[PDB]
Amino acid sequence: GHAAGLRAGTRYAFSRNFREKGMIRLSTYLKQYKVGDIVDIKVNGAVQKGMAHKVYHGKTGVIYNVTKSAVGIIIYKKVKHRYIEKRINVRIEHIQPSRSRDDFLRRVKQNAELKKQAKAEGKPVQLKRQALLPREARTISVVDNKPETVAPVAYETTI
Amino acid sequence: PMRELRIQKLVLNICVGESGDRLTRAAKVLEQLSGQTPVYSKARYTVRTFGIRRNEKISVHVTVRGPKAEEILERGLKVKEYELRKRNFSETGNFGFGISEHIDLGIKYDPGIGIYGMDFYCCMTRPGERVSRRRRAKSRVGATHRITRDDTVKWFKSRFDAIVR
Amino acid sequence: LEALRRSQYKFPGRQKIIISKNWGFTPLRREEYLEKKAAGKLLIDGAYVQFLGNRGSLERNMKRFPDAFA
Amino acid sequence: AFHKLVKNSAYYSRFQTKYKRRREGKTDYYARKRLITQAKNKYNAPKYRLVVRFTNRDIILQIVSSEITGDKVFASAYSHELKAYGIEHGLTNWAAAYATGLLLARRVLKKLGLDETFKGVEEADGEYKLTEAAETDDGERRPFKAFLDVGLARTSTGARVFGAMKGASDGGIFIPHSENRFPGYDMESEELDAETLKKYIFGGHVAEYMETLADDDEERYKSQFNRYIEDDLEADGLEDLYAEAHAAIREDPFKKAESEAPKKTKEEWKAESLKYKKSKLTREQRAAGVQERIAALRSE
RNA sequence: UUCCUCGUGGCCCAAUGGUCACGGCGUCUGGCUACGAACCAGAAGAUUCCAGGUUCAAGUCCUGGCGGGGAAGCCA
RNA sequence: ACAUACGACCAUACCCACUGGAAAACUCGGGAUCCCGUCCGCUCUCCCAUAGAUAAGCCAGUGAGGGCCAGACUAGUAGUUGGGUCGGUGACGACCAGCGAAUCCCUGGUGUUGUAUGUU
RNA sequence: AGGUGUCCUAAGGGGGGCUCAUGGAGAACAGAAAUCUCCAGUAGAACAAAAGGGUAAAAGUCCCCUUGAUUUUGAUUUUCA
RNA sequence: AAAGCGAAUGAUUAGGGACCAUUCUCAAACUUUAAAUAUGUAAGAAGCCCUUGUUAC
Ligand SMILES: [Mg+2]
Ligand SMILES: [Mg+2]
Ligand SMILES: [Mg+2]
Ligand SMILES: [Mg+2]
Ligand SMILES: [Mg+2]
Ligand SMILES: [Mg+2]
Ligand SMILES: [Mg+2]
Ligand SMILES: [Mg+2]
Repeated sequence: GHAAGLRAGTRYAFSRNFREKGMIRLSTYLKQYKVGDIVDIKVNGAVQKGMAHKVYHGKTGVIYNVTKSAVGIIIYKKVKHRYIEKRINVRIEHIQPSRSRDDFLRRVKQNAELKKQAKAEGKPVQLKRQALLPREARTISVVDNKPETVAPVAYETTI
Repeated sequence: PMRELRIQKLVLNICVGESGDRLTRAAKVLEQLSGQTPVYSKARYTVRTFGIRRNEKISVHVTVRGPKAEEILERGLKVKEYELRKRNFSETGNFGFGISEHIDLGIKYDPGIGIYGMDFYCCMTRPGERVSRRRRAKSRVGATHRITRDDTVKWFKSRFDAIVR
Repeated sequence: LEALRRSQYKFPGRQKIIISKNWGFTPLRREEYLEKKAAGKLLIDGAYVQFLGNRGSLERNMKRFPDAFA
Repeated sequence: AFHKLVKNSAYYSRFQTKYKRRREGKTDYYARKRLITQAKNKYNAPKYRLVVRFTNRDIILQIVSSEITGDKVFASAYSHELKAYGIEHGLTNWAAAYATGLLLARRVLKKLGLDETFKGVEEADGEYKLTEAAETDDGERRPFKAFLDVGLARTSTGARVFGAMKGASDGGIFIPHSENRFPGYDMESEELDAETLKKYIFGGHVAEYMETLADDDEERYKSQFNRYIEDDLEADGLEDLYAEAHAAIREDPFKKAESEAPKKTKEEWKAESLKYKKSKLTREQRAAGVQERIAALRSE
């Protein structure tokens, strides 16, 4: 609109939480990123060098280039009627590995273990995840707890 | 054990009105009295009623430690006739007083370096204070190791053999 | 009740007049207020009252509510 | 007219504590984040720090690598370990730092298996020398590289911190280096006085102080250096004492030898520790004490 | 309503952000005169319209309010 | 298990007050020639490790301590997505299919852990 | 509801030491405001200039040294076709 | 959105004890908290495991 520069509307997005501002934990610098990793961008306002625009804050992408203290990220930006490849140079201070990819990577390793174990044992196993299924028949015992009869309560109390 | 009061330091302050020959002379009397090079103090901000400007040299002071600090203190109390108001003792264990006519301390009077007054302030501690001044693992002195007003006045009476009221 | 009935004619819309089950401006039922008063869990401090809790300095609580511990 | 409480309870509620090592005043996280930061295109290549700490009565030298879950100690060397090599006095002087640095450097290469490849400066002469790549059959082999970490110690000319750093470089460990802070370096004229430097290496500066004390104040010499004269080690016996101290480290870096009787295991003092440990009260223990305190003050 | 301008000793006015400040009249004291004017010697007198902000410092620079003045309010 | 050096999470770890701390370590400590830096050997720097001390730092325990952390209640409440030719003059509200908080009072807890070197 | 068409050889760059606004207590002139000392003090100060983020062994303040405010063209981001 | 002010900032009512402990009511340009709806990415053969090869990084 009237003012359309960078950092416009980032009063809360680029700030820091109430009691965790000040010094930046050093575990961020000790994480190691390879090409092909999937990372989440979360701009830290305490470091004003090498930020990413507010559109990419909270987005996720694939690392494509690794340089000294920053990495390149390929992010698909929706621009009206199409998506556009966007290559973002963002410092390792503004990113973190995505746990969704890690959860997938523990699953792909696990699927190999069950398939290897099943083939050696000699029975087939299911690898695909299955959504929640309708409940089967079950019997409920009332030997300890019996049903409690509850009825709607009167308006009674005005306050 | 190690709970003996000592004269941690003694600061002699001379706050003349302005900067110039008068302040330079105040440096000479402080240097002659203490034997150390003094340091000038600049003004925090300008005020019209007081006739001072911002970043203007106003006062001059030295810090004296050790036996030389002890002998200056007794000379000052000699001028005060070994008399101090009980108000002169701060609750943090520190105390101090002020004198006029610095000649009374034994300095030879000379025209050209006229009459100057001084403030004598004494810092009292115990042999454990380094834990708050060292660069590494700086911390705070314990509550029971802190020097109160009642302790320093008792030390002052029993050691300098003076009178406080 | 008649005082509030006259006053509500000066306001737009509908206003209701209701009797509060609480004791005065305190947010306690009349039965509860009597129980706290008998137990000494109340401190008359001006136009209002203060209550006794299980948290805080023991001496301060027992000094402010001497009757609640006798 | 009357001031208010600065603390009250909102100050505590909104108070954000510093990092624990910062509150304890032991770590400089501003310098630590620069010492410990590897280029991202050097994916898994540790940055080794030469940690040099000077406690009272001791010197601690460590080769430390950084990990997400903490720090790893590659090797260590303590000044109190020099007693096996014959260093009984001045365990925290400048020369003891040089020997400890030499001892750590030999231990690192032996752990790496590079002791026969890099030997550095075999005989210390106080010369500004950088550990260069060794020439072997395969060609050049770059020396092991570590960085100095002074912590909160001041980096002034002649400090003992650079004494350990000098001792490590002479051992065979490459350390980024400069002579501006060695003893005998003149700031006005940028030259390094080698004779002054090798004087400090072999405990020389202590010798003239013992010499000057003997001439001027016999009583002060007695008080300061009573242990020296008791063990019959004169001024001229210092530079020779450090001579075989360096040689003994070169030949054997893991010499335990000296011990104080009796030897011991770990378990039975853990039982000793638990015997001296106090325990917190329980809910009913806390509740009972409150009831007792109420009764005492009510009757009072 | 809009735009612009001004507010300083009892009166009328001028003013270089760096000393609460100027000029004339007016007021006060002494002298000359029998006395008063005129005349000659000297003194005192300002919450710089008000409330905020910048700067080390505001009458001066910025905002708002108060009082006053000027200019525009047209085609139907 | 305890101590020390370097740490990780960065208050369950912080702030105030009281009490106690076997071994070792940490610390306070003694001196100012050289290196070094100050108005001042206060800090920093260097030398001593003999003398003295757990007084302080440090650790531990205590406090119906302040705070912090977690739970319960608040509450299926406030709010909100979709629906009706639903109610009401309206402001708004109920219902159908779903999602679903946050205070005040109340209760419990008061660091966990890694590498390396040692400890009676 | 406000701002810009400027200002800075430092108010740019590196390194080191220190902690700020404020409050309490105390010292000759000295008082509500001069300078000195101690204690507390999570930023309530400062960072050229509007406002918003950010910063405490600093990004603030003082000291030391400098000109990376240089050369070569590329890749990427925001407004965007 | 809601909520909060015996929590920071700002606004605000009343009494009480010597500033302190309370009390009523608020915030588009306040906030310790914090939804619903919408929103980014992943759910593999261009993948995974073992041995080994190339390089001037
Ligand atoms: Mg945020
Ligand atoms: Mg920049
Ligand atoms: Mg540093
Ligand atoms: Mg700095
Ligand atoms: Mg709302
Ligand atoms: Mg809330
Ligand atoms: Mg409020
Ligand atoms: Mg989703």
